[PDB]
Amino acid sequence: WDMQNVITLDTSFEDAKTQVQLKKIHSSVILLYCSKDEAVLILSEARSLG
Amino acid sequence: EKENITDPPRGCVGNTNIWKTGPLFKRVLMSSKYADGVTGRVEFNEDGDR
Ligand SMILES: *[C@@H]1O[C@H](CO)[C@@H](O)[C@H](O)[C@H]1NC(C)=O
Ligand SMILES: *[C@@H]1O[C@H](CO)[C@@H](O)[C@H](O)[C@H]1NC(C)=O
Repeated sequence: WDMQNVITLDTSFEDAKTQVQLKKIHSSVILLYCSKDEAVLILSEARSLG
Repeated sequence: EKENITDPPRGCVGNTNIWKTGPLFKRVLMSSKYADGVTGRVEFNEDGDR
């Protein structure tokens, strides 16, 4: 399995280092493990960042 | 000192909407660095310990 390294979110998004962690993402399948509203926030930031 | 202060409402009477800035105030508690103290220099680590 071509597993990219684990992106870890420690707290709510600073949009300074977490944005870099989103820029480190270049794979195909994104495996997300959070709550529902945090998933809404992460998907909104991913749509905002393309 | 930070902006957009939210308060946990009266959740015991008809309120099931969660307090969304829980992890935000938790991140405020994480970056709480100190040097004064009678017991010593108290400061939270990455797991919130001395
Ligand atoms: C608080 O609300 C304001 C707009 O009223 C906006 O900046 C943001 O959605 C919230 N938090 C911050 C970062 O100030
Ligand atoms: C703990 O040790 C440090 C270094 O000696 C000292 O600065 C601090 O005052 C101590 N805390 C206590 C128990 O007062």
